[PDB]
Amino acid sequence: EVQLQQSGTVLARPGASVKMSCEASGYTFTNYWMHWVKQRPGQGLEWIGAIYPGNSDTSYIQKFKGKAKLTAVTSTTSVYMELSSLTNEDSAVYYCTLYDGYYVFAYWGQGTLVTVSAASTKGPSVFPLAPSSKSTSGGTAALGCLVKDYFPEPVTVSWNSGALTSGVHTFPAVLQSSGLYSLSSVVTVPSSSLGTQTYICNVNHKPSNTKVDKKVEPKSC
Amino acid sequence: VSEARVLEDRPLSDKGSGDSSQVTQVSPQRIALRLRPDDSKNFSIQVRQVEDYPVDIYYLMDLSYSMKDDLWSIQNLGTKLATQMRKLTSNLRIGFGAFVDKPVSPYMYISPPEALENPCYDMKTTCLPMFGYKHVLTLTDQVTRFNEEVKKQSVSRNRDAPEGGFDAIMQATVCDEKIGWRNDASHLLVFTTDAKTHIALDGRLAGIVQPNDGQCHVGSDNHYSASTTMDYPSLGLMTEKLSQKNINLIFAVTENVVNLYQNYSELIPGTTVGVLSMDSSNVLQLIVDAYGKIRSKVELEVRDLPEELSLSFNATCLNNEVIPGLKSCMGLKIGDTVSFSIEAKVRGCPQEKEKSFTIKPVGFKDSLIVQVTFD
Amino acid sequence: LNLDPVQLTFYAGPNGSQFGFSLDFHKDSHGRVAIVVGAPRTLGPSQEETGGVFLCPWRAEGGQCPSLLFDLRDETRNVGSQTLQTFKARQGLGASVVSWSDVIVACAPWQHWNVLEKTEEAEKTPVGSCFLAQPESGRRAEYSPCRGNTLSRIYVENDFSWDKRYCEAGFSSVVTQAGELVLGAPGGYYFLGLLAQAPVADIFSSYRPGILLWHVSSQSLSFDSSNPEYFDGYWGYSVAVGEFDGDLNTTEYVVGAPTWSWTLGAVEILDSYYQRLHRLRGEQMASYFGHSVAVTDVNGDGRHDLLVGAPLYMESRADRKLAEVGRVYLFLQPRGPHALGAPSLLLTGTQLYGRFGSAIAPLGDLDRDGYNDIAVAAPYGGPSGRGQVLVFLGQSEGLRSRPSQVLDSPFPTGSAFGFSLRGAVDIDDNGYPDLIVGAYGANQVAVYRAQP
Amino acid sequence: EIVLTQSPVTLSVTPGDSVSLSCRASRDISNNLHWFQQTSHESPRLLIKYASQSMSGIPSRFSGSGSGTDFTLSINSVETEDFGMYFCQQTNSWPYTFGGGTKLEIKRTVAAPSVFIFPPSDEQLKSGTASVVCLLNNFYPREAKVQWKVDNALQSGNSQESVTEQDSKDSTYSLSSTLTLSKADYEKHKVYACEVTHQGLSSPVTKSFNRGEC
Ligand SMILES: [Ca+2]
Ligand SMILES: [Ca+2]
Ligand SMILES: [Ca+2]
Ligand SMILES: [Ca+2]
Ligand SMILES: [Ca+2]
Ligand SMILES: [Ca+2]
Ligand SMILES: [Mg+2]
Repeated sequence: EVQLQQSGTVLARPGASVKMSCEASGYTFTNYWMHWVKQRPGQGLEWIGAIYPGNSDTSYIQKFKGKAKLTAVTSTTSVYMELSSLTNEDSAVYYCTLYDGYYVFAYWGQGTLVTVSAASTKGPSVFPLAPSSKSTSGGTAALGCLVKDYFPEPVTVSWNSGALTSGVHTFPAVLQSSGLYSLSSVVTVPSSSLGTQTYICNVNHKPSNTKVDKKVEPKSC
Repeated sequence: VSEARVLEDRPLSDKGSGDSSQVTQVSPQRIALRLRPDDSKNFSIQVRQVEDYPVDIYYLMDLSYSMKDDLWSIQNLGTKLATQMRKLTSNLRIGFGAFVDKPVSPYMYISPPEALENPCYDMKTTCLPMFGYKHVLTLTDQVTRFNEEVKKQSVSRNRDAPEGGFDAIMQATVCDEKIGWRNDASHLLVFTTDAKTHIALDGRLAGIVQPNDGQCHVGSDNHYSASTTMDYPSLGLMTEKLSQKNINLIFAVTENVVNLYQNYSELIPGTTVGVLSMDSSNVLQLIVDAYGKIRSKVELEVRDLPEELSLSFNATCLNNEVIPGLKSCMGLKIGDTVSFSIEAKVRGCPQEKEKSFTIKPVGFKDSLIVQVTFD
Repeated sequence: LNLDPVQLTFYAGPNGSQFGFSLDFHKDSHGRVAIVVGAPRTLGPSQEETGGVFLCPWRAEGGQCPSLLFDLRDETRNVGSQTLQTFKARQGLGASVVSWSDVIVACAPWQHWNVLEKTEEAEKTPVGSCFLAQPESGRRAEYSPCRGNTLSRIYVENDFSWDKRYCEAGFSSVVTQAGELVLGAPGGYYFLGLLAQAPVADIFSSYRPGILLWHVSSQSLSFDSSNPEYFDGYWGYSVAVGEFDGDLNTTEYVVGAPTWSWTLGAVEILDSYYQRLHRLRGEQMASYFGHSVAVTDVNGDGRHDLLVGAPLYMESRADRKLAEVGRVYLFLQPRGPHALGAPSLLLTGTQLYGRFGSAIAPLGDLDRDGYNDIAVAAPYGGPSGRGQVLVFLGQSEGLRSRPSQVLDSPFPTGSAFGFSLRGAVDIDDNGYPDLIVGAYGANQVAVYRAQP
Repeated sequence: EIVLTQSPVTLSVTPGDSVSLSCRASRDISNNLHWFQQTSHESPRLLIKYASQSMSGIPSRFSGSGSGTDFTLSINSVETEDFGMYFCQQTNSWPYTFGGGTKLEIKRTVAAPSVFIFPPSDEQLKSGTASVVCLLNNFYPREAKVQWKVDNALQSGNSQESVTEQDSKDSTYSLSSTLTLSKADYEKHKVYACEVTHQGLSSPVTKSFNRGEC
């Protein structure tokens, strides 16, 4: 059973370099070419090149000649890809893929995410969204927490320690021009609950060991 | 007077199943033909294609790089082939053989040094080193062996489009003890390919000028030994060997070469052409249709006819189809017994006061041996 | 008719060398005609088969010849970032030999050539090569028109357009009377085939020893094609030169493509610019129509005729359904723009697998009766299968359908007696043109002399 | 290289309907065209190899077809597990290329965006930046065009438009666009309307929502 095991997510900085591995197990390592594919988030898949672990011969896609560099270590049966002169176009998920006896790429690594933001690990500054009490003679009540200027992903937002599992819309983080992420997490709630039960968002940032629980309450009530 | 005395006349059989080697598909089986100088005597032959006659299906597969998808479709062929060929025969033996092309430049990728053990080096994949013809499975009735052997087959890769398929046909035909061709059986050589084929004098592009001698060169390694030192066969030599070994060649070829292999099958008696899919997915029905189509035609052939003797045939096909000048009867089915009114004419009185020739249908060992005596 | 099969002059070469595979006549500056013999399996300097050429002076006894020396060392050159390397192992030097006025063109069709620049390369492949030699002056040259420095991935990008990597230039060769060396390269353009023409003087002047990849200025190559009728046609398997358009100031090339249009076979007439004037199509699939081509005036009307060999042609018989006997097609040139239509005569073999039409030698006026004659070889013909050469005399209406003489192989079986033929030249200078037959399986060359 | 052009770029199909995804190669890649599925719970999964050969363990609703330059991937009854991205891939010539991709959406009935407006809280107002959030909740299709109207003027730039993935039970989207500006640009103006302009909205189509800065 051919299994491809890659390294984990690796944050990087522009102009720097990142080296990701792919432990190949389930087949004779030096015989077969190892192929690398790049997929930018939300875009299609782009072939990078292949590496022959036998003679460490490599052939890239002209788009990646010089940028990506493939090396193999047949002692541990690992292939290493090193991206040089990183830009923001290099922030993608890189897969090592292998073909089977039918020459289709049926075996893929789980993917190595690369991030080239160049921003120090900052904690989230959660801000309440203050559901307007004026928007009462109408639809339901919408309240949320504005988690702004944190790094890196992700931020685990849970409302009232997981009590609010319905109407929770944690939006995907948006990379700002400052290099940090700012996601929002809104909750739709019955307007009759505005004042009865207070809702608290449990913003949990795994890096920086930040766990902040902000209280949301209407304004001019 | 000139007479045609019948020596061996066994009646035609009804079923080819059971105790074989007693299944007579031609009657009579021997005739004594006394001919005074410059005379002519007529005799008749009946050729029935019996039912449930044992079949040998040697699957000769192009294993070039374009056929890596086809190995996914052949992986259960042999069990499906045994199920579909079970209504057509009670004794089925199937074998497998593979060809790519002569493993020599400019057909074989010769550089980099890694492209000799892996011709798919520039495709960034891995295939087998290039072979010309390898025998894989001797014709066996254990049809699961076909699956076991095709699951462990891999393709190779060569440079040019024509393949070394006729080399493989010659070797699968003349290495009859290595292939496993039974004597009392139908010999279906299923030749699958998706490309043009190399013919004689093509090997000169590799430096190979020695003509194909038509001898067996598959050794114990099960590989064609003379692939790199002997030229490709011509249609003449390959047709002669297919006729000598009673082999019905089946061109299972893709639509891009269907016309080429039909124009070839016009020049090779006993051959049919089926349209193969780009992944060999219709090869079971192709083999079944081509077996029904090969047995839908009785074509006579004369072996070792003396020069002083000429023959004229009046094919008595379907009840009222007396077709003069024809030594063939198309549009038949398994079980139909056709007749041929043959007439042997002498041109003088040769020195040999007794000669002998044989008249047999194409693809069968059963023959009419005409012992011709010139008095 | 008057070739003497008794007094035979046998020239011999090294054993296993395929001596006699190709042969021409060489007229010295003094006019003494020698025999150029190619032996593509002669052992080189390291006991590797590299091929060789033997310049056999005419002696009525025959025997062994002195080899004509060429550079047989694999060369390697770094020109910029590229390593250029030629491979002489099994290059087949002498697989075709043609002799112009004082130049002997010896071609090595299966000479390999690679270009290493980086981890990438140009796919070592038989580009071919022709070795030019002035044996009386000692001057040597070379002409490899299909060497390049383009890398494999560039050809994969272009969909293998203008891919001269497998040319095998010098597979067939011919020198026009003006002095242009026309090379057949049946593997050129990814086995479509091409012609390479360059003047011999411009090859000798443009050749620098040590330089591996150069370009003759006056060199002219054929054109690639996307027409699938030309795929794997092996255009350039055989080449000839004649006069087939009336204008006697230009030379017409006669190129055989024996697998043209799905192994049907063709022979195309062209001009010096490779524009197809006429195309003769094969009569039968896989008959190798265009394996050999000869250009002679067999009916004495001044207009060159075309003889095409189809050595694998199958005729109709009774004990054999289709009998591979071989066939030669005669195309008489009529007074007209092209007018070259159906073959005016069909010469067919009689021996099964005799390969009748593998060689067709214009013998010149063998019996000096006004009409040029023709020798067709069945290298495996005759009732014994050892090889025949059949002499067909020209007449007022083409050739004679019956051979005026058959030359049976004086060598054992497998000699391929007749695989190479050469006539029209008078070695012993008795006024009648002689015939030089090459049996490369016997590693010998038989010299038949025409009697008065 | 061999360019594989997929059509359509996106495709909305009701769960249970039939789909036909197309791929068109720059040149002949006979059947060397494979189909990958990627709904982001794993690496790209190969569904159909060599343009008609279903892989082992692939549901029988996926069918491949096509040869030469035109290839098709047919799904009989798209399940909720089939909605994702589908890439055709050629292994005919190196370099091996993929298609642009084809997303499969769920295609429920059009819904109206439940628009909202959030003023910057006092906590964020302490810092020198203020972001107003305009929330479009549970709408379909995703093709909305939100514009910020500051003092009845178009506001180019300073927008995020973070759209959520298509919901699970009721397959609607949800959008949140934020206007990032300093406290100077915040207290400088007084009108912060949010134009929506979604097709799911009746007349007036432009549902410009306001909060009444007080
Ligand atoms: Ca295929
Ligand atoms: Ca080939
Ligand atoms: Ca002219
Ligand atoms: Ca003439
Ligand atoms: Ca004459
Ligand atoms: Ca003479
Ligand atoms: Mg092929």
